[PDB]
Amino acid sequence: EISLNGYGRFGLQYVEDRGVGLEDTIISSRLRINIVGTTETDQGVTFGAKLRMQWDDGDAFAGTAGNAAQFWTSYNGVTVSVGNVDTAFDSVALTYDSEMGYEASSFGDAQSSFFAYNSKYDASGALDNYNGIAVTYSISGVNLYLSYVDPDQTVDSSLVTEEFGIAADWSNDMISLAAAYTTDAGGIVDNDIAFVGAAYKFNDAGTVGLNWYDNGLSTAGDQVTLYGNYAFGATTVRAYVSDIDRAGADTAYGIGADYQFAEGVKVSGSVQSGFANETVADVGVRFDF
Amino acid sequence: EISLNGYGRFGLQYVEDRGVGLEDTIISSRLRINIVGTTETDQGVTFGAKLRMQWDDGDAFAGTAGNAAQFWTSYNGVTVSVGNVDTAFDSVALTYDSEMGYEASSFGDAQSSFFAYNSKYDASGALDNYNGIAVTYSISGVNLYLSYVDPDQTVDSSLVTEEFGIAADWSNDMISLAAAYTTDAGGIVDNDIAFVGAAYKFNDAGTVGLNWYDNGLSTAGDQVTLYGNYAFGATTVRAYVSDIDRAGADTAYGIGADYQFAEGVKVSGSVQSGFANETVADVGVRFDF
Amino acid sequence: EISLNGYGRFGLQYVEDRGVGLEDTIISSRLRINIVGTTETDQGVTFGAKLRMQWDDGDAFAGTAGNAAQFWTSYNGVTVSVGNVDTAFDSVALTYDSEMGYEASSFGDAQSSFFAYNSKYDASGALDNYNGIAVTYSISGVNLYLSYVDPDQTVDSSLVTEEFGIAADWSNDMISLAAAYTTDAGGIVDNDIAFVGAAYKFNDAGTVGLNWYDNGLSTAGDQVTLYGNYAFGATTVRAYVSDIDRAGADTAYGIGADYQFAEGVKVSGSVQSGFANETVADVGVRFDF
Ligand SMILES: CCCCCCCCOCCOCCOCCOCCO
Ligand SMILES: CCCCCCCCOCCOCCOCCOCCO
Ligand SMILES: CCCCCCCCOCCOCCOCCOCCO
Ligand SMILES: CCCCCCCCOCCOCCOCCOCCO
Ligand SMILES: CCCCCCCCOCCOCCOCCOCCO
Ligand SMILES: CCCCCCCCOCCOCCOCCOCCO
Ligand SMILES: CCCCCCCCOCCOCCOCCOCCO
Ligand SMILES: CCCCCCCCOCCOCCOCCOCCO
Ligand SMILES: CCCCCCCCOCCOCCOCCOCCO
Repeated sequence: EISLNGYGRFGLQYVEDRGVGLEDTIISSRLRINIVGTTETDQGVTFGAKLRMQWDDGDAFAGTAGNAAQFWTSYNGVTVSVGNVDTAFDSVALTYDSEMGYEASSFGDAQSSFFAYNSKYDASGALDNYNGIAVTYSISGVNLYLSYVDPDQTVDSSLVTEEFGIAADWSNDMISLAAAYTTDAGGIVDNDIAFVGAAYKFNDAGTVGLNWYDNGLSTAGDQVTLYGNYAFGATTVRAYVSDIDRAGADTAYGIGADYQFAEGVKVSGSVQSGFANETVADVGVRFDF
Repeated sequence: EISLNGYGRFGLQYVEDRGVGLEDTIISSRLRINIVGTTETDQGVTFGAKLRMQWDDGDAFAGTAGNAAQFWTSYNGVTVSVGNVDTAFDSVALTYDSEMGYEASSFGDAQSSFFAYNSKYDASGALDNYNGIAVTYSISGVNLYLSYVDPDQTVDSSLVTEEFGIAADWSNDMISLAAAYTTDAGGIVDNDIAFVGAAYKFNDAGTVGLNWYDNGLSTAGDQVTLYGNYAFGATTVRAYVSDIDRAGADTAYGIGADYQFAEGVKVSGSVQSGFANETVADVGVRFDF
Repeated sequence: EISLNGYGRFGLQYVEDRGVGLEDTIISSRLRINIVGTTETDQGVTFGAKLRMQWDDGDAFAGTAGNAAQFWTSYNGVTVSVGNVDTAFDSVALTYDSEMGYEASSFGDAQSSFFAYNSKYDASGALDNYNGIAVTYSISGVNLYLSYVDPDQTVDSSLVTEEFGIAADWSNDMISLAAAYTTDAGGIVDNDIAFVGAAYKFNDAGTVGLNWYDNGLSTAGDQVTLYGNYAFGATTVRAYVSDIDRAGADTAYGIGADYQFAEGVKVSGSVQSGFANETVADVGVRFDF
């Protein structure tokens, strides 16, 4: 069986003083299509493969291609994936919950380098022999993630730096905890990164959270992001403040709102301020199909 | 929801004295697949996105890729589209009705340069930051089209030439009228083009029409195309004559026929003669799926 | 109507002493998706077109694109195809039946050069104007195949070498016979190749066969492959020995097994030895969807 799903999004993206001769505001858009092939068996083992075709405004050649494949096998809550896998640091819960706006961005997200599912081809040839193995296990409330990525599997191992990551999250109705650790993240020796986050659903409508990161070899240093959101019916308000160790850096912050127009149609906007005082704003829609 | 539709066509394409060392007759074919994602809402607003994958004989690398995305929002007969949009000059009725043969060609089509939906990627990088906005409105019988195309939206506007076009067509059971105007067509300063056409369904089986064009900065100058067609059951006969202002140019003309083999299967052929006395002929099939 | 089908496969691929600085064992995988558009008519003539998107580990740019189109028309058991066609030498029965392992490989396959359906684009530009015509006819038990491939249809014919091939196979419940002949195979002048094969289903569970090849201008010279397989329920055991004329060459051989895990899920493995004493082994799964 083969199924297609995806989303489209478009709106205005503003970055103050974007560049000399450049327009500060542009119409940023993305079309994403996922192609998923699945083979179910009566033994209870499911096999699957997926390909992604994603286009973003500004893409080279004004064209769209597929990325590298991901394959998996699931059985009893355990899933083993091979190829262009999802990594533990990128998969844990809470880590991206400060994001806002129609482009789901946040200066409060981790400021480190690490491997993650690649949505597109890479013209540089860097990903040509990139191959990962991932294992996930959902043990009611608790989720375990494990990933190993070999940036070039054809070359003798001792010559390449592989990334290994572990992550776990747990949640009940009002408290959520998450942690992750990755060594040689992004295939960079000694770029060991860590994450610890907690959230409290202090209501049926609101949640506040705190994420802490060890950004490894990043110039940002350690980071702390405090975020929260509150739902007033169909509209959700979001905000966050983030601080990094980098000497002289500013406190990043953002405020935004989401509006659930209909099932699968979300209108969002935000105004944010970065660590180097960058001012960014956006307003657009995302529709799922 | 995601739906796929498209067509395939193949046949013989002949151009007399095509070139030294070249074959005059080749097997020309095209495969077109449209991928459309739609999100309907109970509020009556529909959202959609589309991608096209088209291959034509002779395409570089013997491969097929997708083009740049188009997004739209429809509500009450009004549709607003963004990205790789359909333009007013290319969308009005009547303007392409002289076309014949399985490749739907005609020297009687406008001999000017203007932007239109891009079916494929562009290796030159010219379309990388190309973005348009289009608005259409169907007011029973009357159709309004509006388009604005910015060839490079990231660059300061005063530095780039944007194309703006307006078009309208109206029709009852036997008369049709259409007009269009585009300034800086194709992003070429002062390349202002215009179209005025009328058709008369002098029967249930036949129609004759007259299209007039102001080809802007084209060497063709003004143009007049007289065309007509008549249906004898499943077979339709077509013909046209076209004249351009260019000094020394010949009168272009063509004769062809269509045969509706079955629903979605059309066999067509034509023999045409161009403004520079080019002789072209074709015979093939188009099947829709 | 448009339908998608395909398969995914992954496993371990081992080649002893693969290269200096290289890993002998890698995780080799492939994702194949076929897009087929069909137009059925009440006259009993079916039209179709197909595109393939295939990705294999190691592919350049870590991306996936479509290949060149194939079109066809079927009526009363006769099918005429145009474009990226399947060729007679590659389509006859028996010729690939010695293949084993999850990657369906065999040193016993013909060691010659010939054209065949192209699953992917070609960055070299060699396939840009490649066009073939194929005709097949199924006359109960007997299958006829005919193919003509013009490597560059735009260039004067006398300047290019076209490939022409004929093939036929016949089978009843226990005996199968197949033969094929192709002149200027692969567009190489005088590279005339031939195949003759026979198989005997000496049981409901086992079959033994013998394939003989004239490899044309290949250094292999004539070749003989003796193969057989036997099914013990869900597991099938396979083996083959192959000999080529090339002076000093070793006898190639392989042993492998298939395990039908469920409908559409096959686990396979093999250990093989080549003509130059290459030792290869593999173990993986193929799942169809
Ligand atoms: C300097 C900006 C130049 C481009 C024109 C700006 C006005 C564009 O909006 C109109 C068309 O729709 C496309 C953009 O999406 C904007 C609105 O937000 C999405 C729906 O709320
Ligand atoms: C195999 C799937 C098709 C993907 C291949 C596209 C390869 C294009 O690059 C070829 C070399 O030229 C370099 C292009 O510049 C960078 C393009 O990518 C960047 C923006 O998305
Ligand atoms: C010329 C700039 C155009 C692009 C950016 C527009 C940016 C402004 O929108 C910001 C929205 O976020 C504001 C806060 O939301 C709080 C709650 O009230 C809204 C309830 O739906
Ligand atoms: C100089 C031409 C060289 C190629 C061979 C010419 C004969 C080809 O037609 C046979 C195969 O079908 C493919 C082409 O479509 C032609 C017929 O028109 C379509 C159906 O009416
Ligand atoms: C990103 C989607 C894949 C589209 C990218 C293909 C890019 C190929 O070009 C890379 C640079 O090389 C130049 C090729 O020559 C022109 C090819 O296009 C012309 C015929 O259709
Ligand atoms: C060697 C050249 C091969 C490719 C071109 C073939 C061109 C000839 O076909 C032209 C058909 O148009 C003729 C006029 O149609 C008029 C009506 O009668 C047909 C009714 O179905
Ligand atoms: C030197 C090899 C380096 C990579 C790790 C080897 C172990 C890999 O197998 C585990 C993950 O699944 C992916 C590979 O498929 C192998 C098993 O065969 C398929 C199912 O029987
Ligand atoms: C038009 C469909 C997209 C296919 C075009 C990809 C063209 C990429 O090549 C552009 C020129 O650069 C040469 C690349 O090196 C070889 C890539 O292919 C080999 C491995 O599969
Ligand atoms: C380190 C090498 C890893 C990759 C290669 C593994 C190769 C070994 O597997 C070979 C299997 O073929 C053996 C013969 O099968 C005979 C029948 O018994 C099996 C019944 O299901």
